[PDB]
Order: sequence, then structure tokens, then C-alpha cells
Amino acid sequence: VNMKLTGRIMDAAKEVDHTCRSSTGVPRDMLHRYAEGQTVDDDDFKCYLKCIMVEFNSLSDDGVFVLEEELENVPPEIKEEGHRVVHSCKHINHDEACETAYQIHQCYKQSDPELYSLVVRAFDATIGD
Repeated sequence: VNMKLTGRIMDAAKEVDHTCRSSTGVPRDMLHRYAEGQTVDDDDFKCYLKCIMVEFNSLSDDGVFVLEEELENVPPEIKEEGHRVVHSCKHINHDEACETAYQIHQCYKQSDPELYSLVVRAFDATIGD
């Protein structure tokens, strides 16, 4: 595809990665490696996912999922397919704010692997190591 993911998350990927990586202590081998499909399940990586969601209004600091904000977070180029994924994963809630985020994300991955791989790879390419 020649689809270039735009939208508020892609626009601010470097900004939000800067604040969230500094907060959580997650380095790159984790992030671009997670993009490249490698399992990254370190406690800090989970809190990095959580931090991104908090910065884009789809999760409260204490781990409350906000559907309307997440639907807005779907890049415009994949609105249909991405909304489908979000709606399929909107009832996930784990014992702890970070685990909740990480497994909302593993639910996205389950729901549509190729779409999810597409999004994480585009995010990672905008940030840069």
C-alpha cells in the first residue's frame, strides 16, 4: 500500500514518545522491536502503552478506557477497519492501569494483526532511533 497514516497520534508521535519514554524508562530495543513483532512484555513497556493512551485521552491515569477518544485516535486512512478493532476491544479492563493498556493492545493485535502491525510500524518510523 501507498497509504500514509496521518492523524493526531502520528502527528505527535515524537512528542508523546519523548514524554512517555522518559517517564516509564523504556528504551528503543523495546519499541522498534515491538513494532517488528517481537514480544515486549516488560512492566515498563506496558506503562509506556498506558502513557500514550493517557496522553491521547483514551485512558485515564487510573486506567479507565474512553471509547469516543480512542475512535477519534484511529488514523483517518484506516477509520473503518480501525473502528471495527476498537469496538471489538472496548470491554477489556485488567487489574492495573498498565496491564489494561497492554492487553487492550494485545486485543487490537488479536482482532486485526495486519492492521495492528501496520499502525505500530508507522508510529515507530516517525519517532526514530
